[PDB]
Amino acid sequence: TEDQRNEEKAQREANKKIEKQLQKDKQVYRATHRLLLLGATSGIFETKFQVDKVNFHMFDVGGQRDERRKWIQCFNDVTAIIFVVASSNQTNRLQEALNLFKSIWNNRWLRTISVILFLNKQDLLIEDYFPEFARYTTPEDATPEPGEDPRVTRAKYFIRDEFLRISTASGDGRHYCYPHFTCAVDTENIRRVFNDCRDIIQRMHLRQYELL
Amino acid sequence: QVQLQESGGGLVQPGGSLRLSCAASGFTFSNYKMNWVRQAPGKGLEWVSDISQSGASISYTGSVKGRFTISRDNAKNTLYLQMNSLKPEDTAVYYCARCPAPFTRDCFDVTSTTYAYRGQGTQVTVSS
Amino acid sequence: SELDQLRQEAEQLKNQIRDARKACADATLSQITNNIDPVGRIQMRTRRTLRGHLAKIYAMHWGTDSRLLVSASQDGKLIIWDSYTTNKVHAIPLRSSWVMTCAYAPSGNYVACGGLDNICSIYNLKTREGNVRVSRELAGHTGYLSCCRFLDDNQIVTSSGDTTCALWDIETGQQTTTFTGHTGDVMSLSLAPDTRLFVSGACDASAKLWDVREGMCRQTFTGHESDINAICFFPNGNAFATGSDDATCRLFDLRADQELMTYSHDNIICGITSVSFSKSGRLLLAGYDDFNCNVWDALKADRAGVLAGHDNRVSCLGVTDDGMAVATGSWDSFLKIWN
Amino acid sequence: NTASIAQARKLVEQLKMEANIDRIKVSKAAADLMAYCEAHAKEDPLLTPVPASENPFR
Amino acid sequence: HSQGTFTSDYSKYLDSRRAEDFVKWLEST
Amino acid sequence: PSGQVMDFLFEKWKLYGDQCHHCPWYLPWHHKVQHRFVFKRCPWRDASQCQMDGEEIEVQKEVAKMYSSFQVMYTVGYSLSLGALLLALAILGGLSKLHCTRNAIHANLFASFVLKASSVLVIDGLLRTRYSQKIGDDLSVSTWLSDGAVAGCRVAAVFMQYGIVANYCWLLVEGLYLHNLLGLATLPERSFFSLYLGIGWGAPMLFVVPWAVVKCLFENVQCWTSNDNMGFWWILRFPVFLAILINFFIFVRIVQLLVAKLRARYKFRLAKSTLTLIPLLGVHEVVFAFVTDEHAQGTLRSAKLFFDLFLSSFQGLLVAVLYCFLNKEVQSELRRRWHRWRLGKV
Repeated sequence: TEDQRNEEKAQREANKKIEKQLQKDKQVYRATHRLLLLGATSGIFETKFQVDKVNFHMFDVGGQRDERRKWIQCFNDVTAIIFVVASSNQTNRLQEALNLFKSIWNNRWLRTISVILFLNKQDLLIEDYFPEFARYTTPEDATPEPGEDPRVTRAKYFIRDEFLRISTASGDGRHYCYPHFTCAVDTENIRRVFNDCRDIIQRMHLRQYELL
Repeated sequence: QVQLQESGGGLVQPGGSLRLSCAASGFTFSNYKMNWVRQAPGKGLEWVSDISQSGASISYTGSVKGRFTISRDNAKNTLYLQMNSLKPEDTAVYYCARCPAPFTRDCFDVTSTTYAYRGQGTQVTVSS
Repeated sequence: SELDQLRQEAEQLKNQIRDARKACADATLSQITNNIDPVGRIQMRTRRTLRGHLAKIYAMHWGTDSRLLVSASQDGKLIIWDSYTTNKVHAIPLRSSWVMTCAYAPSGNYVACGGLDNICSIYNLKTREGNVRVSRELAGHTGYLSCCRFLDDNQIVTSSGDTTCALWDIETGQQTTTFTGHTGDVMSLSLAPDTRLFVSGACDASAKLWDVREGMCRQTFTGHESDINAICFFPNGNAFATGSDDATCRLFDLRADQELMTYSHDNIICGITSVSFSKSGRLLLAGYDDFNCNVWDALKADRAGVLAGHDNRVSCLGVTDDGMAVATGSWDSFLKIWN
Repeated sequence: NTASIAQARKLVEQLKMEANIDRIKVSKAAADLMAYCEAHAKEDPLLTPVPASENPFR
Repeated sequence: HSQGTFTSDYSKYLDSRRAEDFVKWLEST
Repeated sequence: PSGQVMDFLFEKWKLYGDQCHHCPWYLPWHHKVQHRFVFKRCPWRDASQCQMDGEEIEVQKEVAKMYSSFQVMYTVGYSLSLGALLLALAILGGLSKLHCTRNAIHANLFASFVLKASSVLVIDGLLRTRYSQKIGDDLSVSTWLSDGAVAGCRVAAVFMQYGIVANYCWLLVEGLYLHNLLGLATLPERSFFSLYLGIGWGAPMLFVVPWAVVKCLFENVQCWTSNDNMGFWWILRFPVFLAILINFFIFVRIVQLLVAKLRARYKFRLAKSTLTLIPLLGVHEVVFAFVTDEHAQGTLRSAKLFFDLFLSSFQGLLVAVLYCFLNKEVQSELRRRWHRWRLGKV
């Protein structure tokens, strides 16, 4: 009877209201940058900050296990991955970090994401583990720190190119790597993150229009 | 069921040569990529080397580069490691493991003992 | 060492178990069913399409009235649809963005979800106020939640990535029974029609049969190569099916304790994300990474139909209680209903 | 230490528990599935397409 | 644009042709 | 001759017969033949003293070949572009995956190109028919100078003037949309598709309606296709010049950005990128833009009407080929359909 039309009208009104809410939700959602933080509630962490009226939202995975071949597929639609490395008997953590970088670079669902690299504790900073730190020379274009230690600078530019080799050996065209030395301490890292995110976004549009 | 079993571990003085092998069963050997893993006393697991599906690509950890070599036999489902000019630093327990997915160039297998697709290992010690 | 003798005793027990299974193997399922005729040709078409979500979709579940269904997406939303008329009913915002599972209560008064926060949240639908709010939060797991299935209005069973399964009391909020048998992460679970036993598949290439009352494993099923991704249970109550990353489905029998069938094809290389059965238990449907589903035949192991028309990876699959419709979801934000 | 030996001893106990189980023959446990399928083959609306009159998803 | 000026020139050319054809018809008949 | 020289000739001849009994003066070239007269035979009849100069006929004979060749050239040019644009419109609509804002602007630009190409051919076709009928009886031209005969041509003229202006606006919209994307860092929240659509389609509408009103009242010349007053003809060119002047600076900025993206990391890619960019923004128009209509008499006016009419006719084909039929995302999606339709038969 007439009740059926009333039920249909109410259902359509509810649909219209929730679509109106989802419109604003869609407008808010797609203007935010999502970043993943790696290394080397308890399950997940959150962090918000803003630069030049731009929204960022970083995620730290510290509550999970050391078998990350399953939960890492949830981050295939992020803007960039931040990868922190301690540039400093040890247990050859450099090779472990390099292998993890290679796996992340070559993974099928992460084969289109860019990486921002951060080498830390330069103050604390090769000859026994890597038998190629003797026929290596400093690159022509370099900006050494006022410390001017030849061995430290050589180690720095030997570690950076070791990471650059993996990135340039494959994945040519749709993702890159931005290595930074953490000489700046206080607040100069977020500006760098902003710059790399802007560059990535511009390159994405240029690739979509096939001008690069 | 996936099963691995290593053999060939033995004591040797510096400058000696050792031979290691583990035989696989329960899966198609030709479809997967293999690795070698060591565990030093009082230290964590360390990756040693790996070999591709057809054996074309070979990699080394740098510490043993130029002294070790790896080969695989697809017909008999066997992996080999050749050791030359050992030194007392080399003493550890050696494991052979494979990454879980076939037709993939990325592996996640240098984790703790929790990794299921791993053998049991044989003790190798060098001293005098 | 004393460890070696215990290991060799375990090996002897394993050999005895293998010989016991080998003795019972009289014939194969193919020979018995060689007499029957093929099902024929099966073609299905998209009747409905749902366009609400923004990001990719991980889970869905059908209601016991076979008309409403809930879906979960990684933008942080839960949506309840009406399948007959493509209009939405509820939109629920979640506190955590990465939800990985969802379930719908048999009575229709509750829904559940979980993800990387290691917490299971129960939502109350029918309330005096008229809105939706969280009722209980279940903490205690030390790993991401991957599956949950309501048993009644006051009980639920969950699996997580810390290699354990648990049974919860919603009003109490405390764990009652814990099942610690697996070695790798648990991926999925399925309940029996009488809700007295259930099975689970983990990343150690093995499956187990659990007792809800007693709380210890009774049977362990092996013979597989790689990690198990999905599991479904057979209508009769004496069989179940699995799907995995080696592009192969298998059939197991509880009362025979052996594998009976293998569903594989030469040109199929990608993995399997989800499986489901038909009402009569004759058709076995599965989803793959190559963006389309397949329709197998449980008695003869031949491919009969194909469900194409998705722009990205297929993640979830479901069949109604009356068996008159099939719904699929994918990594693009659209849901399809097939009939 | 103690945890390792307890874990090792638990494995053999579980193995013997699984070994002490009664089984049947495959032939008897295989005809039941086909008998069930034949019994319920007239109530499957996907195996045998129904006319559009009763279909509510047109 | 070039299309408009080309069309204008073509029309102006055609108009004089028509006028001269009319004159020729007038003188012939 | 400013048009409607046939109108004056007919009116003067009627005035000649109007007088009745109270060379001929009504002749268009009478001013240069005033001295001569007609033989006393009792030009009307039997008079060959006063005619046109044979050199004038020889000159007039040669200018028709240029018009014929130009007409053939652009007639051949438009048809292939029209067919390619229709084929490209079909493919973008037939693939559900290729549904984006970018493809929406592309389809709207293709529609404008189709509309312009269709309008030019239609106005060309029904104009050679008017001047291809025998004069015959004197009382047969009275119905040829009336409003009824030219009723269906003044509508086509307006439709042809609208299509040309509505095509130069989508070229500007394409540049404006792409210039805005690279200026801001994030995604641009919601898209101003309604504003872009309004600018593309409704901005021409406020420049041609003022033109037609002035055309109908003060310059109601036959068929509405001849420009006589330059001031009234300046109305339709200001929006044309504005678009190309705006689009040149966007092209320069995009090229500078491309150079910056390659320096901070060669020449072949930097030369390939601009060549494909030119057809999407129209720089060939600003190449000859500053040579205005008034200051062009000799071969400088014939080369300008050749360059621009040759490059405008294939611009519709070039964009369709470069952006639809050669796209990686289209070629990777078209092959999937083939496999789906093939495996469904086995």
